[PDB]
Amino acid sequence: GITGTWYNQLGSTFIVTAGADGALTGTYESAVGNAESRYVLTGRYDSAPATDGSGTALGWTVAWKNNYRNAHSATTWSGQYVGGAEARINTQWLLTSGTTEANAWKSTLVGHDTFTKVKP
Amino acid sequence: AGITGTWYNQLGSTFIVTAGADGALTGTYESAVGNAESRYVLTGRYDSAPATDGSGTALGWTVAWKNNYRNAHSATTWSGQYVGGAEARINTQWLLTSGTTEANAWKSTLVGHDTFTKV
Amino acid sequence: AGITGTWYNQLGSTFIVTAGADGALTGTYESAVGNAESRYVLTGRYDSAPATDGSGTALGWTVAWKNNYRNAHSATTWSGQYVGGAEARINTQWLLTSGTTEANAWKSTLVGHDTFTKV
Amino acid sequence: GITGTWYNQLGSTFIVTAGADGALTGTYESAVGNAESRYVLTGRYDSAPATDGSGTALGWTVAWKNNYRNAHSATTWSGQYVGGAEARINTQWLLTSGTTEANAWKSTLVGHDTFTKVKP
Ligand SMILES: COC(=O)c1ccc(-c2cccc(-c3ccc(C(=O)OC)cc3)c2NNC(=O)CCCC[C@@H]2SC[C@@H]3NC(=O)N[C@@H]32)cc1
Ligand SMILES: COC(=O)c1ccc(-c2cccc(-c3ccc(C(=O)OC)cc3)c2NNC(=O)CCCC[C@@H]2SC[C@@H]3NC(=O)N[C@@H]32)cc1
Repeated sequence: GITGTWYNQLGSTFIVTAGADGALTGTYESAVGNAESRYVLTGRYDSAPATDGSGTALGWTVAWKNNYRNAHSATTWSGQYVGGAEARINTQWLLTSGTTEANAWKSTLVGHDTFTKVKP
Repeated sequence: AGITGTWYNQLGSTFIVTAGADGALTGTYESAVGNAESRYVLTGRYDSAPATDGSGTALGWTVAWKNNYRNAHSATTWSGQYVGGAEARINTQWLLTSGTTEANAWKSTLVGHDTFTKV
Repeated sequence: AGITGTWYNQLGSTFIVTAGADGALTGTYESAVGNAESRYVLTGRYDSAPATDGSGTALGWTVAWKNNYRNAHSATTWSGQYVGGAEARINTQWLLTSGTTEANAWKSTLVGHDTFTKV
Repeated sequence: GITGTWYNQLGSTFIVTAGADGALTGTYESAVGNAESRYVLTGRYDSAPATDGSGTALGWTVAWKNNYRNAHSATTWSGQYVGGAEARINTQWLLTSGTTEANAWKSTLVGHDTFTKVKP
């Protein structure tokens, strides 16, 4: 299932609980792995996916503020979970920083992360 | 107080949100487009201690397009910033991912942009 | 004739383009923002036999941000559609990738949207 | 170098010439590999990249019309070339279809392709 501990290709750790009715809740950490590296996340997933072999759509957000650091920015990941022997979450993400209006054109980075349950 | 309220976008969609002191966003979304009807749950996060220079407040939220009436097997995330003042706005870009087979994964994700106006 | 001409976007940038019968786009771009000065070469492609229903004409182009004056070690692609008529527009989304090291590759690419008006 | 024959994870083939002053020109084909699968591409690249170990920025466009088929759509790839023993082009792409104004919200797909010179 979705619930568990996931790792992406940057060594970030994504610890998530999937609620019965579609909630995602947990913590997202950089590869450093200490308290300063950890941030709250919340999101949603399709809690009744199709039964035709399709993945399970989901998304979540981290705002990059914790008790140690604030980068004045937020990332959202949008993607799908694929179960089976080597479960995976395949995502694309948007990382928006707070900017002036003049700098808004360079406010948003885009990328892609793939998560598995294999600890590096 | 700034983020909390009712917002409409350029497509006529409805975003009702409460911003909590801990950085939480919670509310409901009604889409003007696509395989959707009635309200959907949303959840997200925002920077609860934004810069006090002249920059926006970063935020994001997710809707999974399942409620008690319909299920589109998909989810949208909006990533953007809130700009306060007399004419408050939230400027976003979004990613809408559908659950797909592996063979269709290459075309799972739509991208676009929405601007919300506070009402 | 429709696409061919001079276009400005919401940031004040200048897009001069010729659309060839074979689907080619060729021209020059002047950016209002970023590490850029004077004109840059652009090249792209468009659908030279678009639908004749009420839909836009798909197109895209690239600028590498190197000319004889400056080099930002980056390139933007715009992907979008042309809508003709008395008030012609090109509505685009864009990706701006910088050359990076491997360690910085995760933050190589900006995304946004530009609307162009024909003048 | 960039000039040569590349393949992505979908088995598409990207045959490109990189001109001295920044032009990219060539053909892009689906995994089917026949005439009907092939389309013209043009783009640009940084013809004087940094010398600090950074990749080479580039982009290109395909409009999905040839003498056989027309999908009324265009893809742009934006990314970077990384040289060395296993050269790679890492990209993100935007695929826009011509739509009515009412359907413009669902006009644009986003994804990512990685290219190598290894023929599947
Ligand atoms: C007023 O002060 C500031 O404005 C300020 C202060 C400190 C730092 C800072 C300094 C060093 C490192 C980070 C950092 C780097 C990476 C990660 C990370 O990947 O966490 C998962 C977290 C923090 C720093 N913060 N940067 C962030 O919080 C943004 C992290 C974005 C990570 C992105 S999300 C998409 C992609 N997927 C990942 O797993 N990671 C990347 C930035 C800004
Ligand atoms: C009036 O008629 C129409 O509107 C019409 C007619 C036929 C078809 C059609 C039918 C079957 C297959 C294709 C097709 C599929 C894939 C590829 C391909 O990947 O080529 C590289 C090309 C064509 C078909 N066309 N589709 C396209 O040309 C779009 C291909 C988009 C491929 C994307 S670019 C990003 C990503 N990276 C790749 O390498 N491939 C994918 C679509 C529309």
